[PDB]
Amino acid sequence: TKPHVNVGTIGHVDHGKTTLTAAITTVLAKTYGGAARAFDQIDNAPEEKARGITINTSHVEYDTPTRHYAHVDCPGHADYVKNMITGAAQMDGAILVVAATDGPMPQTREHILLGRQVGVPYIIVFLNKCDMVDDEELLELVEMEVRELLSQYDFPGDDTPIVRGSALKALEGDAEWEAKILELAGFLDSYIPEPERAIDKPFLLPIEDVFSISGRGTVVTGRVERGIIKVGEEVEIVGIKETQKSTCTGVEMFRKLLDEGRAGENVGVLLRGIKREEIERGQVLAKPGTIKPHTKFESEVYILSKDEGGRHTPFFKGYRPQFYFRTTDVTGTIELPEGVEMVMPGDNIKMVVTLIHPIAMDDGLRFAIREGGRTVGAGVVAKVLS
Ligand SMILES: Nc1nc2c(ncn2[C@@H]2O[C@H](COP(=O)(O)OP(=O)(O)NP(=O)(O)O)[C@@H](O)[C@H]2O)c(=O)[nH]1
Ligand SMILES: [Mg+2]
Repeated sequence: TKPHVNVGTIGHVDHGKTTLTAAITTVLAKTYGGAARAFDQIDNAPEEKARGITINTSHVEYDTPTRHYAHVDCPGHADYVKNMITGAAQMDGAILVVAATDGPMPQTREHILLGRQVGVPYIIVFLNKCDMVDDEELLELVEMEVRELLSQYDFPGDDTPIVRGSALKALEGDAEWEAKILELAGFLDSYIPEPERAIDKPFLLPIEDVFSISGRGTVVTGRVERGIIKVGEEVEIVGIKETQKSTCTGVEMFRKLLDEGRAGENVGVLLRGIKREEIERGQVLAKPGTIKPHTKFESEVYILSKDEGGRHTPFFKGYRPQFYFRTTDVTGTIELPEGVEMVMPGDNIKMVVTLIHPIAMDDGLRFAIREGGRTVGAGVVAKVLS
């Protein structure tokens, strides 16, 4: 029906993320239609399991006249860390809530830093609790601090929309403050571009199985994550070993012979001139010249706590685990940040990884850290190096 956009509230503790989320749903429901959500319903977030990783997240939905929004709000800072690193709640844009009574605080910086690291494309600021501060000069000083903090982490602070509002007064029904919620939702519509749909990105298929079919020939199976593969087009096989070119001579779903495979479909792709022995676990099919294989990358990782089923023992610089990319494990070595010699369960750090086999990757690729086939961490590629 309507374009779908994924957003969420970030910001320091008690600056009003949950109150803002309730205010958005309530004001939009009475203005444009929809269902309002109360503060208690959003604050009492359910527990979800992405892949051994426990995250507490509330998911609300609301509509502007032209868009439908999926909005995440979390009760704990650790929940935001896990969500942004695992991508369990992906964000086309984030609402940074900064309380005017405090200005930017340590978690304001940390959430902006995580945003840049995991690739949050756009940030909108809601300067909250303005019902408490009447000083115009003080509000201007805080906005300048927020803009410089955003620019410090490469966001466009000078062009960042900043709305001076009161989430509480808007939730309580003050029309003068509800108008600021509508101004915020207006920036959601106008500042966050419509996200690029997967079918319009370069073709990519992670290979999950391989078969020799009748009359020689090789078929690889998997879900088309991005783009379209058409019969006759050339493909590259990227990862694990030297990149090979091949031609797609067929696509099929079950018993149906298709002339193309589209994003989201589970297909089998027939490859010409490729034998079964030339396909390795962890490889992908890709449009030629759109993704490259790499061994070394900078990442942000979360280490599972003991209570989450992770490891009980801390690890040190010689830690040599497996990195699960899409379909398979690849062993790698790590470099810890300067001044960090021990990493506890439950910690999150920047980590430079060197794999023993290249993996087709770019910034934003998610991965799991595993020991003996059991997930002990999750990461995101922040910057490829090799
Ligand atoms: N005066 C005033 N108080 C507000 C406003 N918005 C939120 N508050 C108050 O500030 C407190 C924190 O609200 P909350 O939404 O829970 O903040 P939070 O950032 O979600 N907290 P947490 O980080 O724990 O999830 C509450 O007492 C709330 O009523 C506002 O615009 N004005
Ligand atoms: Mg909250």
